[PDB]
Amino acid sequence: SQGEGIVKYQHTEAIQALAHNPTSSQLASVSSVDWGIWSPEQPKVSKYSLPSKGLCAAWTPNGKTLAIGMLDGTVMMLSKTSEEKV
Amino acid sequence: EQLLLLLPVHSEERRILQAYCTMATRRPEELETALHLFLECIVAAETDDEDLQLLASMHEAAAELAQTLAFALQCKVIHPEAFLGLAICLFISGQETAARNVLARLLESKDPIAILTCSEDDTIERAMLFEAYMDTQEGRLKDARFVLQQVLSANEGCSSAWNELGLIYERNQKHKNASQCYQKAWKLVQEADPDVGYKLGFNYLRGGQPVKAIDVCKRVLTHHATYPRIEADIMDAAYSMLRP
Amino acid sequence: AGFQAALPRLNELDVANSWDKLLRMMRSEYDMSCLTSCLARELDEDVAWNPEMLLVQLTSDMLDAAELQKDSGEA
Repeated sequence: SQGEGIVKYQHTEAIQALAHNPTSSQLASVSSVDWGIWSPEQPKVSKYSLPSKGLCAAWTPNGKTLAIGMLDGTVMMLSKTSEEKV
Repeated sequence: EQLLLLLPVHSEERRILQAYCTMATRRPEELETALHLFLECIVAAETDDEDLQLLASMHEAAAELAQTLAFALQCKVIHPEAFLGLAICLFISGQETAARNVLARLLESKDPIAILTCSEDDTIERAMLFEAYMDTQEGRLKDARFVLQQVLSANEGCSSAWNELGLIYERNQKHKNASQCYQKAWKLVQEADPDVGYKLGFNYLRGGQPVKAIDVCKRVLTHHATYPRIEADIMDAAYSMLRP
Repeated sequence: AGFQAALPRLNELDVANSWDKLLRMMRSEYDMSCLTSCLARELDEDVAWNPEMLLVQLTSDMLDAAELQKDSGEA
């Protein structure tokens, strides 16, 4: 709030969205390579491939599932709690 | 043609517009009928199944009247609209050289006072536009720009002239003035043309302003939704490079 | 590439312009246009007329005709 940077971590090519879960403290960033999960306790973020760069993101008010908005239309229910995707 | 049948048969305007309607179809036999009709026009100037039945009968009548080229080259150019129609018939049919000859003969009359006329007749201006079109296929553009500057000094609302000067600017890579005159054309057209809109969107894409390109293409589609190549060439790349 | 705009059909511009058919036969020989300046723009249909409803419709139509120009506020 005052203006002190917490951490400055790079992505591959570009970043698109930032989503904060209303329940848990950590956030999810949506970028070129994939969506990274940065947490205050764990600086390590897993990296995986995506077909292309995402557009937007939205967390559930209870933190159940995360929806990724994509230009080609692929909205995926990539949630850490349930690996099933709709 | 349904409207054309309302015209008097003996009127010259009906006789030339019949050739125009026949040449509109782009069919080569219709092109020949229109060519012979226009030659007849210049020679004479020198000296609900019933509706479909009437359409067919007038088509057959044009065909049989089609069953004189040197007459166009040698006679006095007294009837300009017939000359323009003959020239565009020659161009569409494939003979570019003869079209050049006949239209140069038409426009050696005034080459200017004629364009500066405040008259309903605009056949001379359309001849200028055709000359620009033909010169754009010759590899030279300086004379086309000469003609365009003449007609636009005479006529500031000639949207097609703005389009052509923007296009030859696009060849010259002078993109800022190309976009400026394209905006002029877009204002005059009131955002209701697929081709100037297409090239304006492509210029915005090359200029890196994809929001403006999306606006232009959305106007193109909300007015002429069936225009091809618009989305797949402008909208996709505008969406892709909106947030680089 | 070639593209031709979709323009309204002739019968879309006017519904009771059936003279377009008729005038397309007589003109096969020459022009009789001084006789054709008399055909009515519309045509009568097969309907029934209630007096009070018809008068109300006429009054409403004349009021709408006045108010179409009155919307501009020019006086």
